[PDB]
Amino acid sequence: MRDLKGIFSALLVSFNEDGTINEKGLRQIIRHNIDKMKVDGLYVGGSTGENFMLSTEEKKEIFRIAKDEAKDQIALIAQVGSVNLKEAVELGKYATELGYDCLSAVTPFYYKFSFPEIKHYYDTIIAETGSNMIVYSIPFLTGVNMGIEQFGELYKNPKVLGVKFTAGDFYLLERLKKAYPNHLIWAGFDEMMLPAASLGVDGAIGSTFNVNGVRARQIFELTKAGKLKEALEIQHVTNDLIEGILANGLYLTIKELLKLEGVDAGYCREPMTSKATAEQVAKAKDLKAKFLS
Amino acid sequence: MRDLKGIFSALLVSFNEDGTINEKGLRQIIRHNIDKMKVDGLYVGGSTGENFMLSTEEKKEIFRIAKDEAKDQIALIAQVGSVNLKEAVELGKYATELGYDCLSAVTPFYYKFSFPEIKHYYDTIIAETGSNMIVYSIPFLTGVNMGIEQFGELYKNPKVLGVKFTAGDFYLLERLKKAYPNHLIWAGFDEMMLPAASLGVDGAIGSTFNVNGVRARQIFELTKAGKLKEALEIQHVTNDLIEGILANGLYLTIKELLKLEGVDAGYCREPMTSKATAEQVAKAKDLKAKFLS
Amino acid sequence: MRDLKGIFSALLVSFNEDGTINEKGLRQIIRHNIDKMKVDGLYVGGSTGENFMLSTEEKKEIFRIAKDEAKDQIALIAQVGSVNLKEAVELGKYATELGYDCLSAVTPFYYKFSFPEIKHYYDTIIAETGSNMIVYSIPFLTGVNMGIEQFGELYKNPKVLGVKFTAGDFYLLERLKKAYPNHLIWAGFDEMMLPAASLGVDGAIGSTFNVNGVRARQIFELTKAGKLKEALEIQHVTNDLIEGILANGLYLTIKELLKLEGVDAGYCREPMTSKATAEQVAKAKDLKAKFLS
Amino acid sequence: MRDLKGIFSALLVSFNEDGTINEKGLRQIIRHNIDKMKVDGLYVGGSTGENFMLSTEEKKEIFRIAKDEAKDQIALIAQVGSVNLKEAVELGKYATELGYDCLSAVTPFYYKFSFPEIKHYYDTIIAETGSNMIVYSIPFLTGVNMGIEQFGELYKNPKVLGVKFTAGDFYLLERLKKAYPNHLIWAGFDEMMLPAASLGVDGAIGSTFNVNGVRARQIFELTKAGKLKEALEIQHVTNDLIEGILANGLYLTIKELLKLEGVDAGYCREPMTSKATAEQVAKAKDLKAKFLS
Repeated sequence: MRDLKGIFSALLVSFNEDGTINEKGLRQIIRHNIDKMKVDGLYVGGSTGENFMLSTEEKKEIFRIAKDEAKDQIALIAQVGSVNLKEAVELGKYATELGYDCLSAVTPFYYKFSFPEIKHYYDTIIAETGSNMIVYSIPFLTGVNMGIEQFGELYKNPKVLGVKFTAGDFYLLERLKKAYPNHLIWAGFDEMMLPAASLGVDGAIGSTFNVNGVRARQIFELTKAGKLKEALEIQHVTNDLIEGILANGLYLTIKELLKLEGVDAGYCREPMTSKATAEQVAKAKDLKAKFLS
Repeated sequence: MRDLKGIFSALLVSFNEDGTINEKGLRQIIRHNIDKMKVDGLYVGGSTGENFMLSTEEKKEIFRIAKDEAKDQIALIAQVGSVNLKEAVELGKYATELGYDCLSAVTPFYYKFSFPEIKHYYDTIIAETGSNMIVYSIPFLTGVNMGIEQFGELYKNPKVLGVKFTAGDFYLLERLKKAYPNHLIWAGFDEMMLPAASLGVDGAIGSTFNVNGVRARQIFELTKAGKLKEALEIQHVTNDLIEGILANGLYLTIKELLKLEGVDAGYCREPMTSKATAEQVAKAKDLKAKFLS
Repeated sequence: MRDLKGIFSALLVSFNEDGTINEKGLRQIIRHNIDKMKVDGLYVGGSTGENFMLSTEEKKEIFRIAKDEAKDQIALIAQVGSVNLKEAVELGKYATELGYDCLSAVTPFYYKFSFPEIKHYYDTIIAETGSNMIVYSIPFLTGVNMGIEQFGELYKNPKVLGVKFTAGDFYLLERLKKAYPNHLIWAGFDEMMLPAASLGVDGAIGSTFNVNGVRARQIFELTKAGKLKEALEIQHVTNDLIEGILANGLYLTIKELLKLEGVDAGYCREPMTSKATAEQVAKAKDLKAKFLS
Repeated sequence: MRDLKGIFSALLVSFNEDGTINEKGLRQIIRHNIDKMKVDGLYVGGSTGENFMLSTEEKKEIFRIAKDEAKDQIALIAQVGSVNLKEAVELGKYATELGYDCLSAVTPFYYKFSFPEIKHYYDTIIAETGSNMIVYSIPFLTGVNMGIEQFGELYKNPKVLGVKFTAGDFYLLERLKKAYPNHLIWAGFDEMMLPAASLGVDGAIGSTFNVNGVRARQIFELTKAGKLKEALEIQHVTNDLIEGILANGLYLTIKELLKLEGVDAGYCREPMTSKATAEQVAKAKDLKAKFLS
């Protein structure tokens, strides 16, 4: 089976000014991740891809383009979670039919679902698609917080391979590895890669890897090698780029940085501000010149 | 044009065991609201409706069935908000074409949208539909808390009539009324109806009105006439049933209570637990005898 | 036991520039509350008195001075709560010896105490002093939320008379009046008096009553009589005043307003900013011109 | 001026049944830390010492006792923070008069103090004593969170040496080390020692070091040498011990663990539960058997 460890970019999507997918531009983002960032894989349809603002047909279109463009050069994970469990099932089947290596699904949100509800939801996607699953935690956006016992119950399904941990609880992180050493863990906070890698994470799924893949791989590998002083430096420079990107607007700044690489990363999708201001464009141009040139 | 003040039930939906809509059962729920609960109107497609777990096609069907069953008997408000602004526009246009009296929209959620992205979302839905808009505030599910200055900005659009205040900040409630005396406020917490009415709210949109509609109108109408003592006792009795409903599980219990009336309110839609256990059914029946017989 | 229902000012204390107690100014604040604000009682040693920034001796001094000036002209409640239980027993005993009518105590804070620890704390102050107790709930400062079952445990001690409800949950508020109809509730949020009174609170303990006691009384009295329109208008003006007080600096503005009545309300105690800026003093004078002249 | 890097046990205090200090047992906790735990220092008067439950004189006695027992064998840091700045200055001078190597002070709590108020409070303690200061950050108890720009203001006083980072934000800890590379950082969460040491903290101040000081030093030193796999193994076993401790009652379990080494660690001080139950006593025994034998 395909190896899911390593560096995964959470794929960003190029949109036209009217909010439609810019396929050509999406293809240039995938090619940049594979050829330049040298990621081990892509995590498609996640929050970074502006996924929760799209229709079911557009999600399928994004899955088709990413698999068509990446082919078998890298690993591919498909994020198909939704508040609509039938939608999640139908997406999961589609990505399974396309050949994605594994599914992933955000905790169902909005409503306050009980834990048994959350487990039934994972079990149903798995059962209905026949594919392996990566639980996707992102407490800051869903408000859902899972504890060690709850990961154990999800892990009773043997097709659940592990978790995309976009959480800053390093105590929980450590406990997960202690209690389920065979389950994988992908760090989801790019600004906390080093500390996460010192606790044995198996890889990382990140939005800033779209532009900072080289450094990200460097932190990861240097940490895994015990080369902590060197890793910290690169995390320091990374975190200065990250800090500028968060202050200037995450999605637009990563898109403007890609444009400066000649990738037609296009606009954001509304209700997110679709166009950068002059100030955002000048600031990206300064981030490029300081950290990515 | 039609008056939107008064008592609106937040319409629950009947589902079949496989998740599909039970059109006959749904029709019965509407008929129960109109004929026995004597609501002034229905609020269709809100959270109570299990709306964010469905496809756009299923939300359109629910809107077609309510309009066709209720006719012009009562006021109809169509909640069409979503993380997908294109979907909000499409639903918005469909509800406007169906003849609903007004639209409503939840603040866009999941992503941390800025205020102006939120305002631009409301202005876009109005601009594509030409209908009046009710801002739907539900901080406990969204994580979005707007303040007086933000409500004023939203209220620059004249199509914005007011807000479904599903919040318990009674200082803010008072300030909205003092600041925008001509804008409407619907109370959203059924168990807090009297305190909200004492500050001048113009009506209430609630899920417990599907079964406790006679009592809700009395708290409201007695509070408005200053008969606070009588009002409080009815709110006392009402809160006993609400505490019962909440402890037994809100969606299923209101549906089971609907069944006890002769209404095929059905199952809940998955990822919510679709079937009531035997304990849940028994408790529904005790709530029936005690409070609604 | 003297009647404790009605309007109570949470007493502010006057401090000299060096942080010591200005006895003379303290007497003038007390005289202003009894004579001009026409309060039913004083709640001495609370949050508003700047109590938690003071030594055990200074707390005793304030209880001496308040009892000497008020004598038996009004009811006196003594807030003796602390993270230190020996200190709360010591203060409770001194205030009981001076003749305070009732004791009050904030839930022990800082550390996360269990509910049995909180209950043992109240029972210990009561058993050591022999006085009646008002449970002082203030979630915004303490982080402690208690429910109906816990209040019932607290109410197994018959010397606990009820709760200073400084919290915004109007559902919990209703439930408490319903479950424990003979226990008293004093509202703690001045800007939500009206809705609290509609739920049958028995009185109110508030910091703004040191300057706005005339209106405070009217809202409570008009609300309990069913004269809601009059009440609501007086709540609307009170809330304009309170919004300006809150925006200008709660503690300093009230003392600045007191000084415009000829009361030497003095400075705030450090770590709190001790002197009003020229802008704060100017805003106080505007508030006084518009709402208190 | 003496070196403050390294492993610091947040000293636990031995109380008698009646809550008074048991000086003999306090001396044995000190000799165990210095002689068997091999710490570099003690952090006296922190939360772990049950400090905010005591009187000023009792705070002074513990300062007197620990200095007198430790002498100049190890570094000593005196936590003197309080909501009473006057007390904080008085304890600060006393600790300075006894020869403590540095002071430390929790951000004033309970009231919602402003940043400039927080800064003025540390600058006053520094000015009145002439001692250096370690800013004590514990957001989960105080609710005070401070950012990069706030540390920068605090760091404008040269006598501020750094921070007792009792927080889980690893992005903020990376940014702190990047922005103020010469200011010290001590990790406050024992169970997150390793990831904290991977980001370059200069030492750790911890309550579990009273009994697990040998492993705590190994994790630190191993991580600083980039021996991540051994570090992790030892963090894992440490975290099973801490998990059991947290689950049984942190305060009573460390004392019971102490008593199983023949240290008379005594009772907790009330309002905390003073006596361990038979179940808490049997589980400490199991914890000693599995991890400290």
